[PDB]
Amino acid sequence: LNADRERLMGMMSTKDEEFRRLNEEYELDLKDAKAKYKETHIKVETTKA
Amino acid sequence: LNADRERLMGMMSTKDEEFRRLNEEYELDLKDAKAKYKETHIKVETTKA
Amino acid sequence: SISVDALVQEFFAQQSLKILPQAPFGDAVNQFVSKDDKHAVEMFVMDSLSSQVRGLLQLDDDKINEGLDSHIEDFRKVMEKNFLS
Repeated sequence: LNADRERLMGMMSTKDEEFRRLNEEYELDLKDAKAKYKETHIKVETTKA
Repeated sequence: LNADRERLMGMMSTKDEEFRRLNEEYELDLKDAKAKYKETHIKVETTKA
Repeated sequence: SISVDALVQEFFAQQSLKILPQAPFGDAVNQFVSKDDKHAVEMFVMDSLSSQVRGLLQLDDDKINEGLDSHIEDFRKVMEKNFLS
């Protein structure tokens, strides 16, 4: 049972590092991304009309 | 040294957890990354020339 | 005995343009021949598109995702009722 307990110790210990790094790339990609699709699309239908 | 061994094994398990997702992504990433620029660029110069 | 400008003005009535307003459109095309502005109507069309995109950006995301085919002529009537001023 102790072994099982430190199993989850290590699981969260490394999953936290994975989570923070993935959050870093998420912040970068969110700054790069926003929601610019609708801006692209709206001019498209405006021009076609 | 007990807690040391289970820390090592938990590192192993979380590492196996992490590597598989990156391999799965890299399959599709490598499938479509290399070719497209090769044709695109040369046609750009060709046409503008 | 009928002016060509009068002819185009009256013939702009049968149909309603998808986004352009019909009455200011006739006004601009008539102005083309009236004051001899050889390059007139493109200012009108660019102003119309710039106003239309700005107006549509003011709406919520739910409204635009649900539809866009109706809001364009809604703002078109907005444009004509502005043109009277």
